[PDB]
Amino acid sequence: VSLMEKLKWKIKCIENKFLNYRLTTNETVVAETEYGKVKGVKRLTVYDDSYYSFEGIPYAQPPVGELRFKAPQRPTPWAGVRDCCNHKDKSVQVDFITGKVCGSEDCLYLSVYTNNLNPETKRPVLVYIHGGGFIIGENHRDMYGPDYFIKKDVVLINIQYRLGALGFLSLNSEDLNVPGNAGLKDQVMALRWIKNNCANFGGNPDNITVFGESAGAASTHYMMLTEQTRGLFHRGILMSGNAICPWANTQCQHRAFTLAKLAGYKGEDNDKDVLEFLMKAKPQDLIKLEEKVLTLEERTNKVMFPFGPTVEPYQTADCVLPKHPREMVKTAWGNSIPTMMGNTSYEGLFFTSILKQMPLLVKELETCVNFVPSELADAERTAPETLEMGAKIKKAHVTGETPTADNFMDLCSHFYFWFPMHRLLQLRFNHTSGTPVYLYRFDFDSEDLINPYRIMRSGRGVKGVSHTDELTYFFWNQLAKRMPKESREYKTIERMTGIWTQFATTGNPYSNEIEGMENVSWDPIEKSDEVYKCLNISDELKMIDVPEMGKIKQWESMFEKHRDLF
Repeated sequence: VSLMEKLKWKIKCIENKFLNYRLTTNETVVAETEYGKVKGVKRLTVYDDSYYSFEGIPYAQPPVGELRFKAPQRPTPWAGVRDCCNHKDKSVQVDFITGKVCGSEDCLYLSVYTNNLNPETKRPVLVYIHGGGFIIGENHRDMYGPDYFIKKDVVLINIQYRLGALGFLSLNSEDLNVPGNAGLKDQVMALRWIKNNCANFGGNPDNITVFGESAGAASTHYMMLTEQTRGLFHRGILMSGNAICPWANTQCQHRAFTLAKLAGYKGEDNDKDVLEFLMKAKPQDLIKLEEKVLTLEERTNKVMFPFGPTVEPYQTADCVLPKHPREMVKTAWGNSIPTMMGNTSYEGLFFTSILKQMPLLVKELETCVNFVPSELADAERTAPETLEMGAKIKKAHVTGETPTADNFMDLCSHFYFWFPMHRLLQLRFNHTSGTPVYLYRFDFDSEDLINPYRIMRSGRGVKGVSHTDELTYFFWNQLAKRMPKESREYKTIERMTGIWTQFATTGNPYSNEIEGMENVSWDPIEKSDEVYKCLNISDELKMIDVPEMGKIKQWESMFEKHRDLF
């Protein structure tokens, strides 16, 4: 990231520290939890609202020393009153602005926010699981401020979980108890805490909604798939992701040795010895080298991250993913809860900075072989059948005689988001009780209000609604500002937090109290639908057939002779 954006970020971090101070009040309060009492504090917003803030609530033991790479354990309870008036650190990660490693292994915390701690009626509880590819992110209020949602009468909870290799190392040797998915296990433990504690903050333990964006969406979906979380919540919202996205799951058992060797390991590729080295290394050295683990062949085949959610090679006590996500959809308790799913109208605009650095990537579209789903393609991607499947994609996205950056970015929208969404919907319809799924398409474009991921994707000055652009209308961040109440941005804040709150409340995202919704008739997707209907959210709200449907069916046609793998 540029020196320019680093300095502007530094000035915003100073500005955020003073504004956070200024918006703090003297009104501390104490709530009960099953682990002891916690002290929160009331905070203010730039819209002149206020909320109670409890940050740094532990949901598991700090996963340090011998607990590194292992399933979380319950935290140790305390006497007295634990201070939750300040945030804890984020999980160890490469800071996307500075390029330096930050965070701490002591990161297994959640934060709880509500405008009223003794409501007269129990409130819907919304749980947000942040994205960032399973390698970045946090629940800090400089990125995920509850300021907008606390205008509504809900309880909002923002969790952390282990990222990168510290969260997703996986080793075959059953002796070593590192099966994988430690970070998803973290999220399971956080959900258990929320179920058994939200009542203490005015929440209804029988009305809990989990939601997340990008890796957060894939995480929410894993939470709906695994038997570990059965009945822990009642609605789910998948924003720009799910667990069968090609970036959401990887078999990374081999990659631990490689990480070890980048970090100075001397010895053989054996799991016992590799783990012993990885357990002793400095956490910031491992995370810094993570970016070099993937081979050229892996990157070619579009493996995006070296460590992430994986199929666990053996089943232990806390096993989360015992089989491939496709298989897990077959018996998933969460197929039977009300669900909402959606994407933005130009998701692949997110790859703008990846294309800037590597213009040769656009030439992949001359055959598109690299974008054929890896389960259908041959290892070298030279099989004539791979070239034929690639041709199908190529026809979906290449508009001229030569491919463009735009065709590339549009192709990415489908490969990474819409096609997996299609696959999931059709799989799920073969195994559901008939609970509704509702689709939205986020199509509201502004540059008057932004979030930090626009800096990451070099998105300044770029027209269209990229992956992550909706987060600006859900959460406060340190680049935000108070918007006039009649502004298109402020209305979109109200609509998005209103629709999410309505859904969280009733399992149906429609209300006539949301301005812009007066003509909306928003039906769920049925198994017999050939074309998907969505709520298109722009300056207007309008029910439309998904514009992406034609390109989606063209992707589906790659499976004409491999229907069992669809």
